[PDB]
Amino acid sequence: HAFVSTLTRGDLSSIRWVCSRHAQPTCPGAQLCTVYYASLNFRDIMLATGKLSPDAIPGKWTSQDSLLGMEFSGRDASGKRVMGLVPAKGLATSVLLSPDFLWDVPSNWTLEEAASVPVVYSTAYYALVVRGRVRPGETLLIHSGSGGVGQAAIAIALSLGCRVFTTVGSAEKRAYLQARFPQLDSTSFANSRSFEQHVLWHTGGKGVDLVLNSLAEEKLQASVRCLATHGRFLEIGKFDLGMAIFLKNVTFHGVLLDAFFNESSADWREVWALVQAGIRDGVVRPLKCTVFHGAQVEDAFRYMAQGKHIGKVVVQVLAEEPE
Amino acid sequence: HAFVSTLTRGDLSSIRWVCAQLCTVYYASLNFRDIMLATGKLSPDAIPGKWTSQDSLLGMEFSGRDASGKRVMGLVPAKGLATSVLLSPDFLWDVPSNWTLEEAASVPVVYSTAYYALVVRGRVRPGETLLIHSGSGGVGQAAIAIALSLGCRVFTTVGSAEKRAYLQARFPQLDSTSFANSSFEQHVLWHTGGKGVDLVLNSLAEEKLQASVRCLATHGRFLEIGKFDLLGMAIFLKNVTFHGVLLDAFFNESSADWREVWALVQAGIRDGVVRPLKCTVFHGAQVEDAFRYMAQGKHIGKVVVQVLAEE
Ligand SMILES: Oc1cc(Cl)ccc1Oc1ccc(Cl)cc1Cl
Ligand SMILES: [Cl-]
Ligand SMILES: [Cl-]
Ligand SMILES: [Cl-]
Ligand SMILES: [Cl-]
Ligand code: NA
Repeated sequence: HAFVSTLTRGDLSSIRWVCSRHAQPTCPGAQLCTVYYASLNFRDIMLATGKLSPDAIPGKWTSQDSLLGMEFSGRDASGKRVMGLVPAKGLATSVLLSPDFLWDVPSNWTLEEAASVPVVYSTAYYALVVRGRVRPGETLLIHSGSGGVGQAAIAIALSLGCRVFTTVGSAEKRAYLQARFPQLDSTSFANSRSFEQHVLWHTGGKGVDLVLNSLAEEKLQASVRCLATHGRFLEIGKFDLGMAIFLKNVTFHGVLLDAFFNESSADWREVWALVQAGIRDGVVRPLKCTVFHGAQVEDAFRYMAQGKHIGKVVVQVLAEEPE
Repeated sequence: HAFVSTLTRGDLSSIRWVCAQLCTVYYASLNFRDIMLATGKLSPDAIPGKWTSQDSLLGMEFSGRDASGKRVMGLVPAKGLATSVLLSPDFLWDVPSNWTLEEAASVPVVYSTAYYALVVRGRVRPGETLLIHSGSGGVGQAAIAIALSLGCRVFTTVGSAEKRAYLQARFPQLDSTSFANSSFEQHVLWHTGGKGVDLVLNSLAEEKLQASVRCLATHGRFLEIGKFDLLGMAIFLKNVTFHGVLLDAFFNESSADWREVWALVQAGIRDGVVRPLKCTVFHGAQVEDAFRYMAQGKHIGKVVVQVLAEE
């Protein structure tokens, strides 16, 4: 067994593979999977650079545990291709996890790209459907549309018949989204020319019903101004109060999946089912992947941290075998 | 027709009387917003709706009689502190026989607010637990009444022993464990088995947000009533939902949504859940005294201005 860990806490240059046989659990509640690809998420960057303490992550961890890695694709003990969510420790040669957090990988998918799906789509479905309760014909404002969760949210929003507005960091990102999502038109892109004025003008002065991730971009105040009454804010936890909030009867939803691995495990399969149905119906599409050899894991992190990429940064722990 | 107005904006000493369904106002209650307006801490431009510079917005609720003489109580978007109000019948309730008009004037705002916050927004369920800050406050008392009627366990913080004593006497269903600050987070955590509470009401007003999060259950909800005189990772890890609440929208763009709240209040009256607050009454001529006393915030229940004595 081997996992990725920073030698000295907070130093990304000290990152390396620590090597060392984990037993197969008999009980149906736990399962040992072989990791082929492990995706990087922003939290992994926060942990490795020391901006985030592992003591902050919920669960039962020891002082020697490395929590790097939140999602993977690979094979179960029987050799079936799977992808899954893990509370931590995804960046390893094998993962021990509950089968409740596994999905089968569609035959037309590569293992490589399947690794990009679990976190962003589980997060987007939980936020929009379970928490946001999106309804057809409602309007959404998705900040950072080309970002991982943004892309998932756009795909889900459009599938449920919702009208989508988004903000993006660049023309390239705008161009990418327009091509990936032909249902979008030029009016969908709110920050190409302020975004709140744009939204108001294309919502009959009424504003949008839901806003996703305004805090990450520091666009909350502006977002309230183009929010409809009884609007809902959806904000995914990132480890880094005007009167309008009350007059408009605004609701704020703080969102993270960590609880589903713990005290909220009884409510997880609702989210699991949403992802599964989305896969079946073609809504859930793998993101674009930039792949690094596991031996270049440090390079993957530094590349990820720059945040200039589109899609997912994936680490190849074990190359998928030829068919 | 006459209404209360500050002749000079922001000078409470200059306050005086100035000489859909039309109702005669017998009693007009004061709310903190009225104080904010009268003392100039709040601009009338901040209050939604179509008002003119000549309007006085003082007064949010009343009791009296409609045109046909039937005793009523109601919510108004503004202009409640007057000899008459013009309003949609959607914002009127019949006054029960056992109530005086005096005390009926204490009901509309706090119970409409409490029902909308706890039931419509909070979606409180039987067997869930609530932390109600400032339990002796108007909305707090309404919230406690509603929570107990729905089979919820109530925790509350109070400013003094008198307030506890009043609440304990007003609500015999409460016990010693209901009063969390006789630290509340430690008290709450111990009496919820470390699970925390499902709902918290008005932590911001009391400056108890951080501590309230610490004794909040996963998927817990914060309910916060707007006040014009106003983020750890736990917020996200616990999947917290925050509800900002005010009734103003119901008079305007959310009029279609109002009936649910109206019916909740009416039903609460029917089931005897809705009980009038204690009232401290001032004659209309001492309207200034009423404002200054209200501003002291030492009272328990409602401050009410008698515009016209009940026959
Ligand atoms: O004070 C808060 C308390 C909680 Cl539990 C959650 C969010 C809070 O602050 C907010 C409330 C509403 C909106 Cl739309 C945005 C923000 Cl940042
Ligand atoms: Cl993070
Ligand atoms: Cl599309
Ligand atoms: Cl005014
Ligand atoms: Cl009682
Ligand atoms: Na106020």
